[PDB]
Amino acid sequence: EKPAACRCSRQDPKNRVNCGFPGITSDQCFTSGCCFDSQVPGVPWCFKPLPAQESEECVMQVSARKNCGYPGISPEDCAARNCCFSDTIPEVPWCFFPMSVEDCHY
Repeated sequence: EKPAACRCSRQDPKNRVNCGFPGITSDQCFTSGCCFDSQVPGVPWCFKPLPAQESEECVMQVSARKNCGYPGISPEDCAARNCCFSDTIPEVPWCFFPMSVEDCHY
């Protein structure tokens, strides 16, 4: 397995949750469909990803979607000349800015 780097590196500042085991390495953590950072000492190094779209372009939790477009806009038209459009989760900004990074890692 292997999701992405933004799904690990750009995870969350303290999730108090893990998706691996104490003493892991990484690959084995990235092969279990889980992510691994460790960057944060003490907290859970091995955790889960942060998917939010069928395309590794959005990626973001209910809060990282800022709020590009409007909750009144629709699909197609959104991505038309707006930003990401993940309505998968109602009650949030579907039209949000793109990760616009790529400086993520494992």
